[PDB]
Amino acid sequence: ANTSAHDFSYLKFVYNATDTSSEGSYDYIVIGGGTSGCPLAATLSEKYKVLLLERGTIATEYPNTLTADGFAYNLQQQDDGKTPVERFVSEDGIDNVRARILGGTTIINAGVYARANISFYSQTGIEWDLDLVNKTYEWVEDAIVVKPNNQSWQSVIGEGFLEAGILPDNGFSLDHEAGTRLTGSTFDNNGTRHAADELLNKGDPNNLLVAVQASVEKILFSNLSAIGVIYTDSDGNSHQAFVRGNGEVIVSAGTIGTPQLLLLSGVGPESYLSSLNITVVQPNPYVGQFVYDNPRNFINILPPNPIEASVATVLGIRSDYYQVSLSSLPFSTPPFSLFPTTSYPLPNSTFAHIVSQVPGPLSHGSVTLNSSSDVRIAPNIKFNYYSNSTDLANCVSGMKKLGDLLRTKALEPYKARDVLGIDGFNYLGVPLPDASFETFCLDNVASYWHYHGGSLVGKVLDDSFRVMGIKALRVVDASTFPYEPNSHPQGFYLMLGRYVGLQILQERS
Ligand SMILES: Cc1cc2nc3c(=O)[nH]c(=O)nc-3n(C[C@H](O)[C@H](O)[C@H](O)COP(=O)(O)OP(=O)(O)OC[C@H]3O[C@@H](n4cnc5c(N)ncnc54)[C@H](O)[C@@H]3O)c2cc1C
Ligand SMILES: *[C@@H]1O[C@H](CO)[C@@H](O[C@@H]2O[C@H](CO)[C@@H](O)[C@H](O)[C@H]2NC(C)=O)[C@H](O)[C@H]1NC(C)=O
Ligand SMILES: *[C@@H]1O[C@H](CO)[C@@H](O[C@@H]2O[C@H](CO)[C@@H](O)[C@H](O)[C@H]2NC(C)=O)[C@H](O)[C@H]1NC(C)=O
Ligand SMILES: *[C@@H]1O[C@H](CO)[C@@H](O)[C@H](O)[C@H]1NC(C)=O
Ligand SMILES: *[C@@H]1O[C@H](CO)[C@@H](O)[C@H](O)[C@H]1NC(C)=O
Ligand SMILES: *[C@@H]1O[C@H](CO)[C@@H](O)[C@H](O)[C@H]1NC(C)=O
Ligand SMILES: OCc1ccccc1
Repeated sequence: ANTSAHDFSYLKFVYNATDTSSEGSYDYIVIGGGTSGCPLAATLSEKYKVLLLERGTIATEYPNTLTADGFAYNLQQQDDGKTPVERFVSEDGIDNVRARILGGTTIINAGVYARANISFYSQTGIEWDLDLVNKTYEWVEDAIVVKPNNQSWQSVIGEGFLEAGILPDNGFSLDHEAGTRLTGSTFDNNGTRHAADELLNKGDPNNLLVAVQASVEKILFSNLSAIGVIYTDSDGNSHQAFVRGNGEVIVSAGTIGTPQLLLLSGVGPESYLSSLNITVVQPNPYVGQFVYDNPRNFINILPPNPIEASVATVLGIRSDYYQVSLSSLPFSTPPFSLFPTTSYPLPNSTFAHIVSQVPGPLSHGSVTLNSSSDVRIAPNIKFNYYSNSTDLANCVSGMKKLGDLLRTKALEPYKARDVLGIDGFNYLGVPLPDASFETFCLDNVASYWHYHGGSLVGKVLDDSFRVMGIKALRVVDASTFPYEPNSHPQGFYLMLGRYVGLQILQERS
């Protein structure tokens, strides 16, 4: 793609759920207009009538989502129930965020684009059409992805990774490969955000109807088949929508949304649903189970001279750790989730946020219901950070190479004092301390935001993403896989939306 404004042509078929029919009928119903939901609804609309339902509002109502400068603002903003960012604290005690807006998480993310690790396709066991996967990537890339310009700090970090030994230089590539590279960005060179909601423009306007502020409460069932959905609007009125012959309901509500909805619909572990007075429709002990979040571990350096704020574009990739940095302006209001707690020091000037990601992870928790009736009340979530010791070992290696990174001649001009050690840097929060690095990771863990699981392929779904037992029901979002496709997963899930959509249209033909 090239540099342009955010395309809002799709708004002609966007309605508030208050202005939709009491009893609707469509060929396909997609729940959650997010990273996978938006391309899925658009792909299916090329031949059949599609309803896309979204609990959040349209992005124009919150303009700071549409720029690179306003990334922190959305996290800084108070969660009133209507805002595009929803705040939650996991049972682990770590602050986190999720999207509540048309376009989904792509509207509020750091904008880093990357294609999946090629080994991911083979290790899943699913028989992927590799040629179609690549064409789908190109389809996403020609719409919302650009080659980023040179950024002073990002180029410093890129030069630092190579000096630290993360080899080789891959140059500009979208592929998740070992070494250092400039990757793709969904922020354009003009600073305009380009997200999943723009892929709705690529679907047929006569077939697709998008309903914002549509709080999907329950999936309806009748051999067991999914017949439709119940969703409530701004006014509180219940609506019903149903699928036609050979049509399907697909759940794209996310890692948190999808398992919560499935459990509310009576699809989950038997004894658990019975303990909540929910009529069990389909027993499956894996709904809400196996929920993962990759650990973020970080250091903040405060350079003596001001540095230009930048979007994350240059990645340092190894098998056991994924590394990147983001330079930011200072703030008096803390951006929620960026740091694990609100009890955290505020930056006095422009700072560099330098992070490392643990692959997997092998540590897992669950999504469980807090309310047995209301979908608007957020479910309980636990990740069990570093419950597995291999994840802690992978952090140790990552902190060591971040240590190596600070020792580079590339990052040398950003030291406050001209001293041999890395204490020459000024730090916001906790600096780098073999047993000493274990404690640093356990105490100063943040969420990388790349959480996945809850409705796994091979546990809840088959190899074609259909929920086991139930006919005419599928799940396409981040809840589907137990491990990461790459360091930054949006690119995979944007592709996955169209991919499954194209597979469904193949079946019908
Ligand atoms: C702050 C942040 C920064 C990130 N940075 C990057 C990055 O730089 N690069 C990258 O590749 N990835 C990044 N990620 C991770 C990545 O964006 C997500 O893992 C991914 O987009 C999840 O997509 P999804 O489709 O599964 O869920 P979403 O995109 O969230 O889609 C789900 C949609 O369903 C809606 N919904 C939920 N329940 C219901 C319901 N009952 N009825 C109707 N609608 C419902 C939600 O409001 C949401 O809009 C970031 C994530 C966060 C939070
Ligand atoms: C360059 O950046 C600016 C700001 O991101 C864009 O200005 C927006 O333009 C649309 C109409 O095209 C308006 O609805 C918005 O209100 C503008 N935003 C702001 C913050 O002023 C501009 O479109 C971008 N241009 C290109 C070619 O990418
Ligand atoms: C911004 O805040 C940091 C917070 O610590 C200050 O960094 C310290 O600076 C002194 C020298 O003035 C060092 O002896 C300390 O070791 C630094 N602390 C850490 C944790 O690294 C920094 O000085 C502040 N900025 C300004 C301009 O005063
Ligand atoms: C798919 O894309 C990757 C790079 O993204 C390339 O190396 C590979 O050869 C492609 N495969 C096919 C089957 O087109
Ligand atoms: C890609 O995935 C494989 C497992 O399928 C893993 O061993 C490898 O480390 C990954 N590559 C990178 C560069 O992370
Ligand atoms: C970590 O996960 C692996 C999965 O292969 C498993 O063998 C082991 O039980 C876990 N280890 C710990 C220490 O929890
Ligand atoms: O993934 C890039 C990133 C990491 C941490 C904070 C902001 C952006």
